[PDB]
Amino acid sequence: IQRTPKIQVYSRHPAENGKSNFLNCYVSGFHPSDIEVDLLKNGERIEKVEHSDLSFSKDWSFYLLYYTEFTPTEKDEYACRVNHVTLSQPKIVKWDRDM
Amino acid sequence: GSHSMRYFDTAMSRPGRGEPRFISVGYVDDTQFVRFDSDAAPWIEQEGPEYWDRNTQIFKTNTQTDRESLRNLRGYYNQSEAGSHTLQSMYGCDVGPDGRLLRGHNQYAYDGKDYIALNEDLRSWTAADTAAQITQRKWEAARVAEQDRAYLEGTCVEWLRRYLENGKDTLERADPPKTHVTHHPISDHEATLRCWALGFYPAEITLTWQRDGEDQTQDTELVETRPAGDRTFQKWAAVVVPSGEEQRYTCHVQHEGLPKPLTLRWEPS
Amino acid sequence: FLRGRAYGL
Repeated sequence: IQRTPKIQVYSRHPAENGKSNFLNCYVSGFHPSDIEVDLLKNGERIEKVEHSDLSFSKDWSFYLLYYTEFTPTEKDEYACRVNHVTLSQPKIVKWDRDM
Repeated sequence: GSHSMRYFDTAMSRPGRGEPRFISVGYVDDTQFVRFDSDAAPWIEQEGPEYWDRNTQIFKTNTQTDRESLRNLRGYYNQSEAGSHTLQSMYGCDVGPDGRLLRGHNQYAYDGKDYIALNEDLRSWTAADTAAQITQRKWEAARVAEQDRAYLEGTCVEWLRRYLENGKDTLERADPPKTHVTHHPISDHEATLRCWALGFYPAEITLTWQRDGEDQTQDTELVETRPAGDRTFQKWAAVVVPSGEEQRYTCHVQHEGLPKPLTLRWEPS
Repeated sequence: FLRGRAYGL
């Protein structure tokens, strides 16, 4: 019945230190629809975050795209924190520039 | 040259917290063009006032029918009014390059599980369990499939052709993928090759790794196609390879927007 | 263009 979400953290364009970009967190494959998502920067929540509106796939599972404008640097750490009913504790997926 | 129009509908009860969430999202191929939401493309904006008044009216009435379904469903499964439940449906039509109907669709899911679906003959139903059989019987008596069939073969096909023409500049045009292969050593002997495809549209795409001309189908880590955030899509496939024998590996990219499938391979400056 | 559904499940 319930399906745990898949989480992907990545940038819109290949990450280059100093070039403005978009940090995305694609959360999909989940059921039911209730969910909470946060983009994090160095372990701290990012306030200027937008997201798509609740929609679902052909397999019936829901998905959302959370994003924010950002400028990658050599030191800044980025992640995505998701909280869904199928999760005993919020899950955090780190952003890997190579993923 | 073929296209499709599909609506994705949701009705989710929120007992003790408010009224049910109702949603309807329309797509032409992989482009969202309309969205109705109880909690709330340029070529659709040009539709007159009647188009919007009528569609809004249909959505509102549809949510009332969904309220009826949700409560009938609770009865079938003998569920209480205390838990939240979700009713979903996907419907639409597929047309060939000639704008002619290829096949219609109309299926429903209850709490994330296939419930009942209109068969390809758009004349019969396939129920998932005894509950859906109650629904099936009720709908055969009401000739619901005939009504749904009329929409799918008529209204559906007609408006898809219209949208395809009104937004042709963006619809019947596909965005080729920007590709690049990355390398990241897991150790001395084994390394990693990742084939990237970015900024493509539609989402349909094929990425395969082959060595000595043979698909490494089993040693390929392929991720789910994802949205870039700008209407385009992304996807990659990774494979592990021994240091030195990387030129023995090629990535084969197949996509509508490409004049010819690409046969890429990794690289440094 | 939306389809109107009159019959509930």
